Amino acid sequence: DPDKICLGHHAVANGTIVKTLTNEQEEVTNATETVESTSLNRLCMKGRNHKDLGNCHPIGMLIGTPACDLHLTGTWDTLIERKNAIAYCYPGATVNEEALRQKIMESGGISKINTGFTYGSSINSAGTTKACMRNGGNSFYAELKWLVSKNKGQNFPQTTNTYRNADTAEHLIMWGIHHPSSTQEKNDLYGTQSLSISVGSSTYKNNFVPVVGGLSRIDFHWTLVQPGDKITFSHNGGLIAPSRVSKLIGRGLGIQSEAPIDNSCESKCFWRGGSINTRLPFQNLSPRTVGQCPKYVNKKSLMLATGMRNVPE
Amino acid sequence: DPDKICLGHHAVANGTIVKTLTNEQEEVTNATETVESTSLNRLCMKGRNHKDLGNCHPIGMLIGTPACDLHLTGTWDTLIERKNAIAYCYPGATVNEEALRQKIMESGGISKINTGFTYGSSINSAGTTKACMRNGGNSFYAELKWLVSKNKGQNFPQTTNTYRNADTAEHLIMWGIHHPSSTQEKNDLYGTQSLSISVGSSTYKNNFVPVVGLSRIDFHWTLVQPGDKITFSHNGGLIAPSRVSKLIGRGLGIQSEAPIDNSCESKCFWRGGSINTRLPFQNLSPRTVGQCPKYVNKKSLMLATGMRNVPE
Amino acid sequence: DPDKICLGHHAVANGTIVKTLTNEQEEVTNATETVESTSLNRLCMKGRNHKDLGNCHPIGMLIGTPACDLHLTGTWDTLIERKNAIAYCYPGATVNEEALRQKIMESGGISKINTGFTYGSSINSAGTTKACMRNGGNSFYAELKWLVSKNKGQNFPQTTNTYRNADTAEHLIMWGIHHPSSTQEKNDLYGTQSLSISVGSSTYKNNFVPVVLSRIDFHWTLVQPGDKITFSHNGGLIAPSRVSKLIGRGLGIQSEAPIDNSCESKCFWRGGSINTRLPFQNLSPRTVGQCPKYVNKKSLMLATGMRNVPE
Amino acid sequence: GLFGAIAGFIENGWEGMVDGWYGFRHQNAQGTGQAADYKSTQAAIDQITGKLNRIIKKTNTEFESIESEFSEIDHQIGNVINWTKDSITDIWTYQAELLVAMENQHTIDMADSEMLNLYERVRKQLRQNAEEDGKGCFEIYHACDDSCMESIRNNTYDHSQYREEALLNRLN
Amino acid sequence: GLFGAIAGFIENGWEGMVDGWYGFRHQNAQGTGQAADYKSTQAAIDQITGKLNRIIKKTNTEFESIESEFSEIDHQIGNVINWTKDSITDIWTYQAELLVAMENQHTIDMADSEMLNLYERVRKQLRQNAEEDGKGCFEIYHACDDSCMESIRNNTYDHSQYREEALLNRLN
Amino acid sequence: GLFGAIAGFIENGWEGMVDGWYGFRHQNAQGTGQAADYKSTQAAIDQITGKLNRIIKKTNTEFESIESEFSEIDHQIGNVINWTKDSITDIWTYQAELLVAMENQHTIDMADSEMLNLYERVRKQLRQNAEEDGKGCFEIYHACDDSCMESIRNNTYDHSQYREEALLNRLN
Ligand SMILES: CC(=O)N[C@@H]1[C@@H](O)[C@H](O[C@@H]2O[C@H](CO[C@]3(C(=O)O)C[C@H](O)[C@@H](NC(C)=O)[C@H]([C@H](O)[C@H](O)CO)O3)[C@H](O)[C@H](O)[C@H]2O)[C@@H](CO)O[C@H]1O
Ligand SMILES: CC(=O)N[C@H]1[C@H]([C@H](O)[C@H](O)CO)O[C@@](OC[C@H]2O[C@@H](O)[C@H](O)[C@@H](O)[C@H]2O)(C(=O)O)C[C@@H]1O
Ligand SMILES: CC(=O)N[C@H]1[C@H]([C@H](O)[C@H](O)CO)O[C@@](OC[C@H]2O[C@@H](O)[C@H](O)[C@@H](O)[C@H]2O)(C(=O)O)C[C@@H]1O
Ligand SMILES: *[C@@H]1O[C@H](CO)[C@@H](O[C@@H]2O[C@H](CO)[C@@H](O)[C@H](O)[C@H]2NC(C)=O)[C@H](O)[C@H]1NC(C)=O
Ligand SMILES: *[C@@H]1O[C@H](CO)[C@@H](O[C@@H]2O[C@H](CO)[C@@H](O)[C@H](O)[C@H]2NC(C)=O)[C@H](O)[C@H]1NC(C)=O
Ligand SMILES: *[C@@H]1O[C@H](CO)[C@@H](O)[C@H](O)[C@H]1NC(C)=O
Ligand SMILES: *[C@@H]1O[C@H](CO)[C@@H](O)[C@H](O)[C@H]1NC(C)=O
Ligand SMILES: [Ca+2]
Ligand SMILES: [Ca+2]
Repeated sequence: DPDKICLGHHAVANGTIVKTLTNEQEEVTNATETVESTSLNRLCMKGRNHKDLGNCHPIGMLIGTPACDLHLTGTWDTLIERKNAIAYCYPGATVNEEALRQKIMESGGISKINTGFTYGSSINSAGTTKACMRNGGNSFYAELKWLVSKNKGQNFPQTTNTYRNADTAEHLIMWGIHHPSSTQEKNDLYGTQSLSISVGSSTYKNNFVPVVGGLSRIDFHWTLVQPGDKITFSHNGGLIAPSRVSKLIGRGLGIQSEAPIDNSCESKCFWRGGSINTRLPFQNLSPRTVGQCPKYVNKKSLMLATGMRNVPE
Repeated sequence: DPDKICLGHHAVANGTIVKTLTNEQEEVTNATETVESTSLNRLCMKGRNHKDLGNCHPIGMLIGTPACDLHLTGTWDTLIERKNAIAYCYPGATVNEEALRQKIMESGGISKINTGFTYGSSINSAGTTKACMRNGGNSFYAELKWLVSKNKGQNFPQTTNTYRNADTAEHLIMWGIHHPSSTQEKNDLYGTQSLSISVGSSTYKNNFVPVVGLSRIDFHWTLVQPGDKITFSHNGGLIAPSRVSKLIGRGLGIQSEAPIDNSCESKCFWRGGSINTRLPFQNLSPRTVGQCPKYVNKKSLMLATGMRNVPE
Repeated sequence: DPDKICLGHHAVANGTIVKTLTNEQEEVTNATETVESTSLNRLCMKGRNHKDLGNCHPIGMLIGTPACDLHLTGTWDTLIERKNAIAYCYPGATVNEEALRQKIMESGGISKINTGFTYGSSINSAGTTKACMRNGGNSFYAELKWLVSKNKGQNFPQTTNTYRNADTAEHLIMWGIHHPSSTQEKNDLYGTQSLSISVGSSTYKNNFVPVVLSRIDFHWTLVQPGDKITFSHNGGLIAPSRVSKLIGRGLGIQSEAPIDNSCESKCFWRGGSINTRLPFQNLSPRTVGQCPKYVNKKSLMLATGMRNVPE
Repeated sequence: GLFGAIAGFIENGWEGMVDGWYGFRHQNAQGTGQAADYKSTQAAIDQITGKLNRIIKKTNTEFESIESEFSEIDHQIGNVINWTKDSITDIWTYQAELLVAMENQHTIDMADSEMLNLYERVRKQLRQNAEEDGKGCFEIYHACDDSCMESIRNNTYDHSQYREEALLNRLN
Repeated sequence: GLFGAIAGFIENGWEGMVDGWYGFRHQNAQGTGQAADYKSTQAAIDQITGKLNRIIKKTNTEFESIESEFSEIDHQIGNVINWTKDSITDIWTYQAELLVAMENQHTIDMADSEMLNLYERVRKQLRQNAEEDGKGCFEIYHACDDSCMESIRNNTYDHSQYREEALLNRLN
Repeated sequence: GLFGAIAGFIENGWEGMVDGWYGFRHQNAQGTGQAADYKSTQAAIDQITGKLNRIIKKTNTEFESIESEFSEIDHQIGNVINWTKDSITDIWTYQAELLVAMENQHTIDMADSEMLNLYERVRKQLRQNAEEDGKGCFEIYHACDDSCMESIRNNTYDHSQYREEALLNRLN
């Protein structure tokens, strides 16, 4: 008989099923996953000058709610927002609220500048309330002033206050309009006269009238004051005037999540549930992610073959 | 001298041309089309709880225009809107109209809840018009009330109406504002006083003033959240709601001129009709709705289902 | 002692590196670039009836700012807008401004039709301002008219002006609302009466009230063929003397690059033109026209030859 | 092509073969015959069926209208929607063209390979009892009747039975 | 498959070979043995390592939030965002499925080719001293001890030394 | 590579061959020579030319600007456009990289297959008059002058003319 030499390949007992162009059920010797299905339930903030707001809502940084007392000023590359965050201590809401929140979450810091508004002896600029509690006693929004008459029942005087932007970058200015609950409440603070607030700059002009209808509410408005421009507030009661304006510094990564901070680990991809630190190209946790992320796909698994056809004995 | 055995492959007389990575004019034994270029000119509604609105515009369902009397309530998985559909019998339009129309076409049904608005003896709440004909004579938007003074010339009284959202889900409330043609008409209906219709809630707040200048009724709307109240302070000019709407669930909005067909089934629709293909691509229209083949800028793309054809 | 015949393939001394599915550093005999990395710092306008607006902003063409006096009408297939272009001589802005600019930058021309609007002897329709200078003298937007009371302090009379679109295509109508600086100024120009401007057609309705330093804010809408648009006003309206018709289609370009009528191009950007035949490009994601697709890559070499296996 | 059989050393296809994709023609003393190879035919057909299953389908994603058919849209948002739709359409047009071109190239070469695999299988069966003519046929150097031809087609041909007769004829 | 060796003329793989992907199994008077081929094993592994280096990665593009997790967004723009995100997800899902299906097809056929190239290398070494049995083995027509078998595996087998013994055994 | 010829059983390419991609080098009594094969060279070049015609082109879709260069865009709409444009760029960057990587793999292997197909064509031509040396050459067992070498290159070599002489020289 002749001597033999045989060519052959390896194989395994337990193969793995992969998809090819021509076969949905192709057995190979090994394969590896390309779609990540697991996430870390933490915000991995190592190597990031970050700011967890916690109970503070981004809009509360600009107006100065008691919850945001440690977040009036600062710089950051990453800003974390939480669920059920307090923007307003007193009842009310901001006009064009979502656009303001988005602009703050894109920023890389906030700095404050004084308006320098001074009010006459007739006006009481230290108006307070039990809704906004600070340091045990009653207080108000830190960056605003509730203006009322010093003598109860007297007419609030025709006041004019003009902020001037001396900076080379634009400034964000916010104010409030008190809409009293009753006519008796309206007359005690601002008097019997008809109220009318005018706000005017070179790129903005608007009138605001209080409307009478157990607390009241203070609705907020905002605009951008350009470099070398001024904004004039003419009023006679009802205006919650700014003592300071805001300046949004640079850019940063806004994150909205419920996961706790972790400073020991790094990450470049975040979502509502936490961080995604995978090396894989695809992922199926959520379609809403931020940062440098793997791409979202509608797939549980996609196995990439790392071996030949498994042809077992 | 020696015997032969020959290996070979099949061929056909009439081959078909396909594109490869390397060749534009490659002949193969068989091929199949991947781009659909033909549509059924009919809305295939088999296995769908559908509503063809016909002459009714979606907004007309909320306010109750005569043309929408058959579509004031119901449920559906698919809602079909037609061209030149009537929303307003009386002249006017809705503020933020397109956002409302979209919101209705996304829903999967509508139900009506009564406001329970009561008025004084000096207010006539049953105001009608020849523009909104219902049955025989004059009528009005079914879900609203034209409030005017009972005595001609007298001042319309300072009225306060409040609706409380008693349901777990949010409700959609609509109201109108009359804009009289002349100052004579203004005085006859609401009196010589200055008018101011104020609307207020936890979320919403606005004030309206009838301009004076065969007239006009502009409509407005907002969402009332569960538990929250909404107040209407007015002294003439308000077209107040007798009922509010609740949009139930979710559904597919179709805008088309093609007739209904309850025999065929489909998951993809466009203005011209239905696209029933199993093919992955389509060149009929870039504006489609549902689960559709992807639009491409190609007449044909032949996929080879056989070897190279080498005849003769 | 058998004879030989040897099969073989060519090679080159200087091969080129390309990427494959399985190898980053694969050497081949030849390759070619697929990503364009160079741009011409010029607007290649050969074979194009182009309009360089220069100092004129597109919106200024419709209302007739002094800077746009040479661009009030015309036809073009390409419209070039420059940096710091002037739309408004008097203080103010347009509502839905960017929408209006994009609509003008898609057009292939503008023509003008007279409104023919008339006003009584109580109205001074020829109001002018120092902010809008023309021929070394106080003037106004050429396609609009500042209506004020002839006598200072007197009430502006209740006026009605209707424009009918007699053409077979839609017309673009613009107007302004003057918002006076103070109550004194408001009373001087339009009298003590309460002001209200109503604009209404079949497809449009709105009401404007002058807010009471000074600014003229602009508004616009489209009037369809056969339809009428009516202006009812008693002071505050900056009424149109002419309306616009946007003609056909054209390519809008925003750039500071100079024009060159020697070269051709179908793709443009802020920095200039991209004349390449290659499928991809790495200059800018903001391009206009028929362009190669933007990619985040310096180079992608396509092999045009076999593996180079040198001696 | 890649494997050199179809449109290669096999000069042309057979229009007369209607019961298979690949097969055999023979010539012996008795006469001639034709028969299709089932295994190679089905291997090619199953792979193409696999491609059709993957390619001939659509996504299950529910898409709603963002453009009104009967009413106007704001010109800016309409331009953003138009830009996005044209960009998505350019991607799908490019993907569709690449898909089909790539699949057609693979289908043609796959079919070519199954022809060569059948040819190589027969070459190894015959061993030293036949020689290749270069046109896809094997000149068999012994008397090979229909029963013997059937055994080559059915993979039951034993080269040992005819080896002594064949080698003598080959050497001559 | 494409090259006809793995899941082809080689009937099955060897689970006993755990030190390589491809290899030899011999049989002579001295006994039987097994040995992996290093060159062909690494050629296959290096190509698969290249696929993993290219495929297992993400882009460096920084994406910011356009949808609020905790509050409402405008209805019109929210619909446009939903349409756009779903369109982009359909593209990436399609791309990921095509990528993996195409790469798996290539990996399998690449591994098949490396087997065939080892088989063809051995065939040409042996020259006229052996014959193919059709199952991936070569029947060698001379006494080939463990040193002779090692010279076949190490590519130092000189056919001309054993040619005269082999031609006598083959022809009778 | 896949077909095992280029960077395979052929040790290296020839820098001296400038008038073709594939060819022949011979050796006989009259001396040595070189000649390029036209058919296999054009087969490779025409296939590469086809790829260039398909890849080196752009879409004819006219895109307009949706972002102002000289004025501020709405902040909400600007973020959506930025998300969309960066998503579109990631798709095209990915597609460009995959296209060129896939095409380069196919181009290399296509050229390898054309080398193998020329080699296989010559093998079947020579039939039993020559033997493979394993390095891409055929050792011919008869007197083969320049005219006989030309007939091998031109595909008109008749094996039966030299068969008797060649079989005797092979057996020896
Ligand atoms: C607007 C601004 O940037 N600064 C204000 C200064 O312009 C203003 O200075 C006074 O401006 C007066 C302007 O006179 C005209 C004009 O604009 O040319 C005269 C026109 O005939 C009149 N036209 C009509 C149709 O009424 C026009 C118009 O009334 C106003 O523009 C409407 O606001 O005014 C004049 O030149 C004075 O001599 C000059 O002091 C100062 C002081 O008021 O305030 C700045 O805020
Ligand atoms: C600036 C000012 O006037 N602050 C008051 C504040 C406001 O007048 C009020 O919130 C405006 O709506 O009211 C404070 O007292 C609340 C008030 O509530 C009534 O229902 C109750 O009858 C009163 O006894 C009193 O509790 C407040 O804390 O909000 C006082 C504050 O000084
Ligand atoms: C609620 C009410 O007042 N209904 C009136 C209605 C309104 O007064 C009017 O629509 C407000 O603008 O007017 C109705 O009469 C219309 C009127 O039209 C004139 O042109 C015509 O000369 C008159 O004879 C009369 O038809 C109406 O039907 O709209 C009457 C309705 O009772
Ligand atoms: C978005 O694209 C659509 C379709 O191309 C445009 O609609 C067309 O507009 C032109 C006017 O230039 C008409 O000639 C066509 O009849 C329209 N076609 C359809 C199907 O409506 C639309 O104008 C584009 N939108 C914007 C804002 O430019
Ligand atoms: C959209 O993206 C562009 C490009 O990244 C942003 O424009 C840049 O803005 C920064 C300010 O932080 C400037 O320093 C750059 O010079 C700008 N680049 C260009 C090319 O214009 C833009 O800010 C983004 N828009 C929004 C709304 O987020
Ligand atoms: C498949 O199996 C191998 C066995 O060594 C191991 O590296 C891994 O589990 C898989 N391969 C890769 C490259 O991930
Ligand atoms: C967008 O999609 C989300 C998730 O499916 C959905 O809840 C939301 O209602 C959609 N947005 C709009 C505006 O319809
Ligand atoms: Ca457009
Ligand atoms: Ca939606």
